[PDB]
Amino acid sequence: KRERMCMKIENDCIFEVKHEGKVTGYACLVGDKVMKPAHVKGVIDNADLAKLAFKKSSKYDLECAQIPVHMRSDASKYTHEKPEGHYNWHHGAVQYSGGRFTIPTGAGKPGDSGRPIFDNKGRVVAIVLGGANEGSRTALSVVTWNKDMVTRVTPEGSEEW
Amino acid sequence: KRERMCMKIENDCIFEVKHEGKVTGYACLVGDKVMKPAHVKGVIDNADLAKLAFKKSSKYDLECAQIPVHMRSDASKYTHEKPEGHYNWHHGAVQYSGGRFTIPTGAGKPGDSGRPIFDNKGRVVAIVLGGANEGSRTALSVVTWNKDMVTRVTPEGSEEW
Amino acid sequence: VGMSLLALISIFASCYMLVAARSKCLTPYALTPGAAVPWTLGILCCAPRAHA
Repeated sequence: KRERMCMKIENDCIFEVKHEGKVTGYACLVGDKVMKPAHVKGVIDNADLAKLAFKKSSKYDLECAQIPVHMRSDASKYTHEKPEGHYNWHHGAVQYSGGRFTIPTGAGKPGDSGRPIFDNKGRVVAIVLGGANEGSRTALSVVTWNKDMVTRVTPEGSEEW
Repeated sequence: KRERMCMKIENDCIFEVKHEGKVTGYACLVGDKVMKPAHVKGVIDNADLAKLAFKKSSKYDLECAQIPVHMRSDASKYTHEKPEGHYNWHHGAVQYSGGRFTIPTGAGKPGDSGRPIFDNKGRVVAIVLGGANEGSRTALSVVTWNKDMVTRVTPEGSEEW
Repeated sequence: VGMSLLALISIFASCYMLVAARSKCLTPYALTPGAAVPWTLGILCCAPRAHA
């Protein structure tokens, strides 16, 4: 049930980014803002999202823009509360312990940047940027939300996917 | 059950306004003040209310006047709390999500302005002014009440009904 | 000519510094679905005058 609704939301809220005919990253519809990591280069596979103006910021490595009015109902819902526990993700389940997003499997691959990390109730919590290979676990270089702030967490050795 | 006394209070707290003989909006009695939104033009289909002095305020798009003494028992009840969830309406149920009033059907049409939005217990929460086509949904542009202030919420792209 | 050129260069540099400071201080609020803090809005004017 949770996987099905997560996939249904992802299909309607995630768009691939094409550069030289190849996928490089994913742009997600969160709240009222299109979001995409800054380091990922390419064009979003959508005519409407193509001509939008993006406010870039290299400090947070993120490009944001205001979504068109006719797509406002096809966007996910967000949250800023991050209690301890487990969260869903398109490649399995992610573990949040002590402020760290860790991937037990190390299944991350370059080109998967921009995939949202989902909450239990289908809400979005954070957006992945890259992973740091710490033994059998992959610490996530992730960007999250405070009440009104964007904070970028970058564990040592992380590389941009 | 809920629809029954909902439309009964609607019957007791909604009067039509007609311009050139055709209905254009609805005026409702909330608390101790008759409310009719300013954008719609016409005359209230009642001798007593048509003779009252309506205070003008184009900033809030609302016209108010103090109800006569003998209509005080036919007025609804008000409140200032807006918990997340679902609320009632003449054309169905409205969804409150992230500070927005949204219509699941998107069947709102011009001439429906001024129809109150009810609570579960029959109290009034806001008044419908217009809507904005969010593709499959429509976000309601409504005027609500804070603890002691009037505030107006208008999503981008909204049109006045 | 030299004095006028120096004055114009200095004033353009100062204006650019003000613009850069405004844009860099105000950018993090456009990456959240949050408010603009009218206290900072009044001192630091922004393109969104009333919307968001």
